[PDB]
Amino acid sequence: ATRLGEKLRDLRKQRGLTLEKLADMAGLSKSYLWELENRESQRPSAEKLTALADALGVGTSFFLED
Repeated sequence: ATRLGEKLRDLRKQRGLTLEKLADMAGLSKSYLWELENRESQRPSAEKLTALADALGVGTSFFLED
């Protein structure tokens, strides 16, 4: 797995959101969000990082720091 993906999946599951729901919320495909959770990936774009962080109640810095 990966650090950004660990963080993203952990917070999503703690917020009670399915993969499909969080992807829909952030305007992402389900496969793209799965890739962020489970594969080495380019950092999400600033708008998508903002959407993901806001959906999960954390700062974008959560994903940008180690």
